[PDB]
Amino acid sequence: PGHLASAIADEIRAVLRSGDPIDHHRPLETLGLDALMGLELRNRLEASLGITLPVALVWAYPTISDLATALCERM
Amino acid sequence: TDQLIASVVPELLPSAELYEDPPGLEPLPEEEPLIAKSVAKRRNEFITVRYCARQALSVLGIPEVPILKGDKGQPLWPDGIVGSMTHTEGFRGAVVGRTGEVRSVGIDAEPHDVLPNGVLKSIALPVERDELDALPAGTHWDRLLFCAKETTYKAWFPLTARWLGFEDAHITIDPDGTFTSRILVDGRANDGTVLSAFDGRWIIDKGLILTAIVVPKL
Ligand SMILES: CCNC(=N)NC(=O)Nc1c(CC)cccc1CC
Ligand SMILES: [Mn+2]
Ligand SMILES: [Mn+2]
Repeated sequence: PGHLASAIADEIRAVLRSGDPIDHHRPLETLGLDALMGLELRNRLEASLGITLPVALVWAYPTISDLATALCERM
Repeated sequence: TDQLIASVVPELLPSAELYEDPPGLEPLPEEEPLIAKSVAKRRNEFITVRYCARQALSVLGIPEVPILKGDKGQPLWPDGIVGSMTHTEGFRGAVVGRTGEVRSVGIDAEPHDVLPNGVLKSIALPVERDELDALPAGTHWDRLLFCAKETTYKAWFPLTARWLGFEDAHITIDPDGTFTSRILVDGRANDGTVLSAFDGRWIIDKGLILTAIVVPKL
């Protein structure tokens, strides 16, 4: 999950348009991520990981670690 | 009334909106831990929209009260009050009502602009993309579709406490400033009624889309 955690962090700064390291337990809403950006991020994970990921998971797992571990169980 | 929200909801529901962050605003103490670790943009939009909500609340007689967030982030309104808040770049809006007159309300704000690449495919049914192409030109129907779907969810959740996916609602946009939301899943309400169709309204002005849905008391 650690290898994917840093992989989502790269994708998050691409939608957030930033270059700061992201704490893995900070909710992404506190970083400015909104509904439209969450849809953007979801489509970029679907592309980078080649798996169908529902949109409701981005907010069910609102941290990088919560998202990363939930994604490896989808492998 | 040249205000966006006040132009698509009945006068029975007081609303308030701001297009900038006025200097000196602050959150109530019970609201600070909600934004104690958020960045500057998230802090400003949080504080400004709750100022508009409390101003609209005092029209209904409600005094200064914190507005916290529930399990799925929904605003926790005082007992008997139903409301909705929205914030995008250049807009912060809020509308409230008494449940003795309306059961729910939702509003959403988006910049009048084409959706980012790849988003329209993941939020629109195949029948919706075909309908959007048949609509008259000169209006970003794609994002009006997205913003109207957020408004569909914002009115749906408070009467349901259940998830509604973008594929679960069929929105038909009319150019005359109205639209309908056809729910494709079972719409069991906490009241016991079934929620199958919503009636909505929209407006484009000052580079902003604003959609709003009010349910009636029946
Ligand atoms: C009709 C179906 N449309 C929706 N379900 N739309 C939302 O859930 N949008 C949303 C999301 C999901 C990206 C997260 C946080 C806040 C919001 C808006 C309140
Ligand atoms: Mn917002
Ligand atoms: Mn929105």
